[PDB]
Amino acid sequence: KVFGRCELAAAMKRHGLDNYRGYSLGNWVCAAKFESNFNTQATNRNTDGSTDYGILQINSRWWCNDGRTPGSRNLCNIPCSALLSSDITASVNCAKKIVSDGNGMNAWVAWRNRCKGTDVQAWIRGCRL
Ligand SMILES: [Cl-]
Ligand SMILES: [Cl-]
Ligand SMILES: [Cl-]
Ligand SMILES: [Cl-]
Ligand SMILES: [Cl-]
Ligand SMILES: [Cl-]
Ligand SMILES: [Cl-]
Ligand SMILES: [Cl-]
Ligand SMILES: [Cl-]
Ligand SMILES: [Cl-]
Ligand SMILES: [Cl-]
Ligand SMILES: [Cl-]
Ligand SMILES: [Cl-]
Ligand SMILES: [Cl-]
Ligand SMILES: [Cl-]
Ligand SMILES: [Cl-]
Ligand SMILES: [Cl-]
Ligand SMILES: [Cl-]
Ligand SMILES: [Cl-]
Ligand SMILES: [Cl-]
Ligand SMILES: [Cl-]
Ligand code: NA
Ligand code: NA
Ligand code: NA
Ligand code: NA
Ligand code: NA
Ligand SMILES: [Ru+3]
Ligand SMILES: [Ru+3]
Ligand SMILES: [Ru+3]
Repeated sequence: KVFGRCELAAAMKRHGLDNYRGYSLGNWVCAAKFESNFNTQATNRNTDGSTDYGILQINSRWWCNDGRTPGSRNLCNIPCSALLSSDITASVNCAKKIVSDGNGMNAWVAWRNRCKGTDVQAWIRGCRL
């Protein structure tokens, strides 16, 4: 599923991401925009052999099991394919663990390079939240 911008904002808010670990909703929408273009099915291989999965591009190196990332962790205790669902629940719950690990949203490279320090509220413009 490719979410709309306000559609994704509403789902992220329902799941408690607005201000989670101090990150306003626009930060999360911006991260999803540049990580996956809001496409729940997005997958991208990393040079180390891990893969990033779903709307928030969660990395099998640490967070989910894909069976093909030797030596990796599965700290969200989930198959990576569950992060590709049209239901964002699993991705949000895992993202909450990631953002709580000490480095905040810097875990998301596209957030650091394209969202951090910008007018992220623009990503929720017009949305009835
Ligand atoms: Cl579409
Ligand atoms: Cl659409
Ligand atoms: Cl479309
Ligand atoms: Cl959109
Ligand atoms: Cl719409
Ligand atoms: Cl629209
Ligand atoms: Cl659009
Ligand atoms: Cl459309
Ligand atoms: Cl939209
Ligand atoms: Cl958009
Ligand atoms: Cl757009
Ligand atoms: Cl929308
Ligand atoms: Cl929802
Ligand atoms: Cl909640
Ligand atoms: Cl909340
Ligand atoms: Cl915001
Ligand atoms: Cl892409
Ligand atoms: Cl990740
Ligand atoms: Cl497996
Ligand atoms: Cl593995
Ligand atoms: Cl932080
Ligand atoms: Na919220
Ligand atoms: Na906040
Ligand atoms: Na990522
Ligand atoms: Na893994
Ligand atoms: Na619009
Ligand atoms: Ru469409
Ligand atoms: Ru829309
Ligand atoms: Ru759009």
